[PDB]
Formats: sequence, C-alpha cells, structure tokens
Amino acid sequence: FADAQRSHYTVYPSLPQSNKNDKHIPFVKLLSGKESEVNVEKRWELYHQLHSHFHDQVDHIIDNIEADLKAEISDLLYSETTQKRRCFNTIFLLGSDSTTKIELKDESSRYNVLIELTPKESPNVRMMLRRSMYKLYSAADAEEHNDVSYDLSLVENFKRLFGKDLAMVFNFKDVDSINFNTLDNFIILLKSAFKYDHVKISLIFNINTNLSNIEKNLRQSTIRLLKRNYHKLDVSSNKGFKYGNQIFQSFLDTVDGKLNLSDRFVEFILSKMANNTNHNLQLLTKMLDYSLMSYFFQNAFSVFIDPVNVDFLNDDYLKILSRCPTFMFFEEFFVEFLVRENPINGHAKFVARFLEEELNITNFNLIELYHNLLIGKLDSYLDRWSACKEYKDRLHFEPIDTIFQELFTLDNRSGLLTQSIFPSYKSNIEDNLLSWEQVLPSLDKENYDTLSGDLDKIMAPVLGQLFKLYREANMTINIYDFYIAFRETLPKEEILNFIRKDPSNTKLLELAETPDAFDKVALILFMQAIFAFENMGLIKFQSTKSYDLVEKCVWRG
Amino acid sequence: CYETLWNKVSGERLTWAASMESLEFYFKRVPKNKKKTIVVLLDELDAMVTKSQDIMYNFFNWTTYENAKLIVIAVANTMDLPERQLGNKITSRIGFTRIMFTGYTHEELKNIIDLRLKGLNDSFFYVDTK
Amino acid sequence: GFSLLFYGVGSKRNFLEEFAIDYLSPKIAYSQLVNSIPCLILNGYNPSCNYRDVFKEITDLLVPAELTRSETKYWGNHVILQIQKMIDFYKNQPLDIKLILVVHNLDGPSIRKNTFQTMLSFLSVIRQIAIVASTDHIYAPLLWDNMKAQNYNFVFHDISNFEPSTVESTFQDVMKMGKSDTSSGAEGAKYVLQSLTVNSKKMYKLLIETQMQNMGNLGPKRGTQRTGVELKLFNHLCAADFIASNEIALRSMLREFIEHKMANITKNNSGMEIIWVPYTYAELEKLLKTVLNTL
DNA sequence: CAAGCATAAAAGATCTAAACATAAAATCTGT
DNA sequence: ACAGATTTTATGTTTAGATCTTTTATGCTTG
Repeated sequence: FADAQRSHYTVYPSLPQSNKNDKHIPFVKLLSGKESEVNVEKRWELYHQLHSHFHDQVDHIIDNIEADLKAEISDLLYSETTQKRRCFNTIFLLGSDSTTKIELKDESSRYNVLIELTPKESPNVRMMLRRSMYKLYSAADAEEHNDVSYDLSLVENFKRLFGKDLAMVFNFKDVDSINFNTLDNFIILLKSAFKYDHVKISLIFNINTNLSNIEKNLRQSTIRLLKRNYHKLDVSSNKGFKYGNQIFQSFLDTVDGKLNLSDRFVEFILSKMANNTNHNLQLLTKMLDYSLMSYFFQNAFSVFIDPVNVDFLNDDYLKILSRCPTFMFFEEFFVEFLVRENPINGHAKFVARFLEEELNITNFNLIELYHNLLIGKLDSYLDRWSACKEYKDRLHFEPIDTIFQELFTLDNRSGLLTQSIFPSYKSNIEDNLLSWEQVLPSLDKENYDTLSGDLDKIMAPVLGQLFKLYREANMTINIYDFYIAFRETLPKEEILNFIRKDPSNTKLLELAETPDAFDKVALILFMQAIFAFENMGLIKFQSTKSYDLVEKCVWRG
Repeated sequence: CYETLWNKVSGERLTWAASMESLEFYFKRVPKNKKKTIVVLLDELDAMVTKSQDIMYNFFNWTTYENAKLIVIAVANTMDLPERQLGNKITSRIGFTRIMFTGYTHEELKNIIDLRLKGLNDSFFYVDTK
Repeated sequence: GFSLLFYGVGSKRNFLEEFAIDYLSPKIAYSQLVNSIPCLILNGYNPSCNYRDVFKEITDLLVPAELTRSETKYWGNHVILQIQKMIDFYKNQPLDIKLILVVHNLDGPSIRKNTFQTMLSFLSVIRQIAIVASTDHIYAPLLWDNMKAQNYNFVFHDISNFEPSTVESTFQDVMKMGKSDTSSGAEGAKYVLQSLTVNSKKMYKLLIETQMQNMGNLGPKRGTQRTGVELKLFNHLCAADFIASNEIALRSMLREFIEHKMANITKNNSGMEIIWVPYTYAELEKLLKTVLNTL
C-alpha cells in the first residue's frame, strides 16, 4: 500500500544505535559553533531554574485567583438570605469563563447538589430535565450510599425518599450559546418546583457579554420572576487590574536586575493585552515565556548573566562585543558596569505598594506604569488620579542611567516575537507570494551542474507567477482569458527546449513533436496552479454547471 | 421464518442467526443418505424480502446445493419479484420454474360457484313453520 | 508546552514529515533517556479522515485509563470526556513526551469541522504529547475561538518552499479542476484501487454491483446501511465466483479496504452483518465504468 | 430601472445510522 | 463441578448527519 494514501497511521522510527553522552540538547553552539559545551549546559540549567521560579509564582497567583473567586461566589450563594421560599436566587457571573469548580458547602440537614448544564448537553427542555434529575439522583445516592423515573416529581418525593432537605444549584456553563427559548422554558418548568416547601433552588448564569442580551432574549415574565432575587457578580481575570499586576511583578522579580525590559517590548505587551480581554492572563504568560526562551536561545551572552561566569569571557566574546554601540558611545570594565543592579524595578514596586496601601488607588495597570516609567513621563501617569500632588515630591525618579543593556535586554528587533505569536497570516502569505525572489534563494554556483541552469533564472515559479496576474486581474475572471494571459506571459521556445532536455523518458519526447505541446503543457500548469489557488482559498468558482467564471477572494494587503 | 423452519425440521428452538447457520449446514454438509426431503411453501414472499433481501436469497440458494433435498414453493403477487430483487445474474444462475396465475374469466367463476352449490341447487327441504 | 504550527505557500507535508520522523523522534528519544517515541502522523488532506478512528489509534497507542460509570455522564460524548480525564491524569505525570501527533493539513475538508477541532484542542493541552500541524487556507485562523486558540497554544512558523503538492492533489480530480465532488473522496479510492490486486478488484466489483442492484430495488442517494450487502450473502457470492473460499480470507483481505475507508462494516438492528460503500450512486457508477469495467 | 425569467440557497420536513444503553437467556470458566 | 463471569441476541434512547422539497433571497437585465 501507499502510506501517503492512508490516514492517521502510526509510525515507529528506527533510532540509530549511535549516541553520545550530552550531545542531546536543543540549544546549539552560537557564534558559528564556537562556544564550548559547558556554556550551553549552563545556559540550559539557568533557563530551567528561572522558568521554574517564574512559573511557581504564576501558579500560586492562578490558584489564589481560583480560590478567591470560589470563596466569594460561595459566600454570595448563601449570604444569610431571609427571603421567603417563593423564588430562587440567581447569580449572573459577568464575563466568566466556564472553567471553575463551584463548591457547595456540606449541610447536615440539606443535600447540596451542583447540576451543571452545557449547550451541547441541552438540546431541549426534556433532555435538560432528564440530565438534571439523573445528576440529582446520582449525587444524592452517592452521598446517602428500586428506581425512580427521571422527571420533576423526583424533587417532589425527595423528602420522602431520602429523609432530608434539598438544595439544587444549577450552573449553566455557557448561557449565551443555549437558544434562550429552551432555557426560558426550563426556567418556567423549574418555577413549578416551589409548591413543596422543602426544596430550594439556586440559578447561576455564566453570562459572557452583558445582561442586555439576557433582557432582550428572555421573556418579560421570566425576567420578572428572576428579578425577585438576582445578584450581578462581576468575575473575570481582566477586571480590577489586580491580577495582571501580580504576574508582571513576579516576572520583574524573576528577572530582577539580571535582565532588562525594552520599552518597545513592554509597549508590544500592552498593545497585545489591550486587544484581548476574555483570555488575558494566559496570553500574557505565553508572551513573556516566549520572549524569555527566545532571548536565552538566540543570544550568546545569556551564559554570562550571573557574575560567577563573568571571568569566562574569551577572545571571541570580546571581539564580538567590541562592536556594541554603547561601548563606542561611552573584563574588569564590564563587571563594574554589570553588577550594578537596576533600581527601576525596586522603585516601581515601591511606588505600586505606596499607592496601593494608603493612597486608596487600585485601578491601575502595573504594565502601563512600567512602560511610562521606561519612557520617562511618570508625572503624566501619576497626575491622572489628582490625589498624590503632595506625595509627588518623594516619588520622583532619577532618569535612566545604564550602559551595556543591549546584551542583557528583552526586545523584538528582528520581528520574531510578533511573527511567531501574532503573525500577519494572510499578509505574510501575500508578501511571500508576490515577492517570491526573497523566498526562494537565487543560486548560480551549481547552475552549470544542474539540468535547468538557463530556465530557472529567466522565469518564475508557476503559482506565484499566476498570482501576479490574479492580483493584476479583475473581480470576475473568465478562465479562458486568464489562461491565455498566463500562457502569453509564458516563454515559448524555452519550455520546448526544457522538454527536449530529457532523453530518458519517451512519452515526453513523443508529445514534444506535437505542434501544440507548449500550448498544452502551459494549460496543464494553469490547471495545477488554479487548483492550488482554490485549495488555498485565493480564488473561488461560481455555479459549477457553468464553471466559465471565477471570483477573486483575497486581495493583497 | 428461519427459526420456524428449523423448529419444524429439527424440534429444537434456535435464534434466527443460529437457525440460519444450522439450516445452511444441514442443507450443505449432511449427506443425502441421512436426510428426509422437505417441501417449504414460502407463502406471501412479498412481506419476507422488504429491506432485508436475505430470506429470498437464502431460500433460493439452499435449493442449489446437491446435498440439500429441498423443494421450495415460493408464491407472490408480483411476477417480476425475483429478477428485480435478486438480480438477473442470480436469477439466471438459479433455475426455478416460474408460473403465473391469471384472474378467472366470467365462465370460470360461474363454474366455480356452480360447483360449490352442486349439492344444494334445486333441492327439496322440509321446513317447520313453528 | 508550545504546540507548533507551520503555515505558508507550497506543500509542507514532505518537510514536516522529514522534521518529525527523522529529526524530532530520535532526538527526543535520546534526550529522554531504548526505543524511539511513537509518531502518529495524521493525513488531513484526506476527506475520509474520521475523529473516531483517530482517537481509537490514540487510545490504542497511549493506552489511557478507562472512565468510570459516573464519569460517563448522561449520554455525554465519550471522546471528549475521556480526553478531559486524560488531561486530569497527565497534569501530574512527569513532563516527558510520549507521543508526537503530526497533523498534516490541519485546515482540510474533514479535519476543519468543529468536532475534530474541539478534540484536538482538548488533546493539545496534554503536555506529554506534541502537536505539530500545518495549515494552507488563508482564513484558517477563523477556525479557532479564544478558548481553542488558548488550548492549542500555537507558535506560528512560516514555511514557504513552493512545493507542488503531488500528494495533496491525489485525493481529488484535476480534469474537472476539483470544482465538483471535492470532499467526496472517491478520487482517492480510484487512485488506490487502480493498481491494488486483481482479486481484490474483482470482489470490489462484485460488492459495488450488488450495492447498485440493492439501490435500484430500493435520485442520487448515499450508500447507507439499509442498502448495503450482507456478510453471509457476500461470502456466498464470492464462493460462487472463486474469489474468497471462506470467512477468514475474505475478512483478512477486507480489513485492508476497511482501514482505508473504501468500505464499512456494521451490524443491523437484527444483528445481521452489513458491508457497504459510502459513495454516492453516481460516484459508484463512475467508479465502475472508469476503472472496474476495464478489467 | 422594474418585470420577467431564470437558477440558487435558506429553512425544515422526514429519515436513517451511530453512539450510548440496559437486560435475560445461554455459554464459557475456574475449584 | 457448582455458582459467577462473559457472551449472544434484542431491544430502547439520544446525538450527529443525510437528502428531498418547498419557498424566496439573488442575479440578468432597459432606461
């Protein structure tokens, strides 16, 4: 068989028996493979220890967030409500990702059953009810250690069956995705469970957008019923700015003065953070980790972060660093300007703590503050609150005075950071396709050895050459005229000469003598290229019964 | 209809799959020396085929074996039921005698009615008015 | 923990396979320490790729623990629940890769649907497996929401070498430019059946002809189970034509067709086995009259 | 331009095959 | 070898996916 024609077929490669002691490392010797292996190993171990140090604090912050939100929602769930048992209390979690384990407190006289429902697991009202009753029965029987049909009467008979009171808490995982007709019908159905005087219900709506859509979609009577007890709770990772600050401070401490943050890098962090709110902290952690690993990867001097290896400077290191612009503008010379820790991080931490303890200001972005301090306009960020006017005297910061920060910094000047996490996907495709010269390297050393040393240079790759005309084409394109133009742009005699260049095959030379051999090989190339465009989505075809016209989908830029 | 046949030729009670394999093995491997001929009247074959197209093939193929001594008398409404259901190749590789019944004419129906009343037409009866 | 994606013009199938099979697996096997790490390569350009079979392979290779009865939930999807249980289990295992799941053409015809994308999204969170994928469509990033992009945790990389994609174009016709029946998958079946075996071709012709007869007995419709051919009936027909003598040979040679999705075997409601071809009647007739009929 | 004229695609009726599910009789396994 | 463990026949119950058919949102098109 042909394995390429298969699907999802496992392959067990035969690893060579040849092996070494410590050649197996992703890090490669920099400076044209001149650095020693000990430097690479030290870089690897320092990267691992620093990554562990950062991620431990990140995990602590994340766990703190989860614990705090769970405790707050559990406290709001009971809140010592004195309201009469004639309505069910509702909690709208504003903009909450459906990833939380709402814990229900154990009560001696009341079961507390968390029933979780999702849009995929709720096609209609009857299945909502059957799933809810099955979860209720299973949880109650597991807690308590014949059968009952799955309907609302299980709630009616609960006091008789298990000799205990009930408290069911409905957690709708994605309340925006469920079609609100069935959700409204299910709420109205649950309303019928208030004639028992031994069952209390609690609804939790994991809303993502706002309450405007809930008001618009739900029936007025249902909104009136919900309004008797509702609690708008705003739970989100992006609200209050009190959690991104902790992670950024953790990163700042895990780099300490050992590393420096470039102004453009923090500007990019802020820009990419401003464009996403539903999932913000994870994106920030990804960006920081990628920048850190890239900096330890493509920078050779990261082995010299700690002072102990400063003496390990060699002739190649000094020769390379001699071209540092800071050195031109300005062993023992380097260390006396390296061990000087940057006071910017300590000053920023002190300022943040000072404003967050007694100045009664909390809604601020530590990333924004750090970026502003890096620029140097800290007054322009501290004057917005209009409350630290008498405290600005002691909050002044001495301007940036540092040297040799190019070698120890986190920045994106080669564009890898932006093109590896948030690349301009379509724009990159069009940039690569329009200017194919910079994608395919041009070589002339071995053009004599190759069989096509005269045709490769003159012409262009078929797909990009077709894309040139396609961009220069009109909105609606006749296939015939497009092929005519493509063939006219195609050199005539050179194609025939290339065909004649192979004497091994016989069918090719047999077809070569045919007068329209060029006119049909060009057509074959055109069908191949148009198929590739259709697969890539550049072009589309209208009604296939006509198939004489095509429409351009994507435009360059 | 499989298991019934088995239950009527073997006295045992088997499920439909086991009955299929049992009947096939009895019609294929048991020698003609130790078998008794079976006549099966597959009445209303129209309802047996439906989506399955299995009953009719099994019953018209079990008669192909030389070991099997079976005379399957299938009866149906549509004359073209086999050639349509089994296919021309199968209905050709199985040679079965086809018979078509035409509705009675008026003379034939009159004869049927008259024959059914031969003992009562123009007869004397003693009747009591009480 | 970064799942890796390759995007750009040209075919990255050969390049990505060269990267994963020859370089990634031996190197990671050396670094973990012996045997090489298994490499599940998943052809996404095939419209016959099914997520059930992919997860069957992943659970045959990785062999995760079974899910308890309570964890099955009320009729919930077993694949996604098993994957979430796998995530819970693998959140504590040591962080060493035990599988690399190559995904060629992640934005293909049968691999772009939301179900398999959700499966891959939940599967990629597992640190112990590596998700290297390739994309071709311009609007491919449209397939991933915020949650799916987070779970993928992609690191986009540009690869553009203008390769002609010989393998990708195989599964679809080119004379009609591919505008019709692009996701049918019948062209790949024709290509694989062109030179497979004379006896396999003959029995496939018998099965196809029986399916057309059943369709005629029953407008272009799909070849569903109600129209398929019974396994016992097929064995009898093959024995009458000296193709496959017994059950064992027929099943052994039919497993090859089943694994390549040219045919499917299921069980009816009554328990009768059924073998059927999932191709459209017009596609079946074209396949019969273009390659089968030439003998 | 609208009407006419045509094909096309949305909304849903109608249905099936598959995944998920339970259960009673008969078979296959160890002491 | 006797009761438990597994299998085989036989349904019921939801989810995911299919094609037919009807209606109506698109184009084609003179002034």
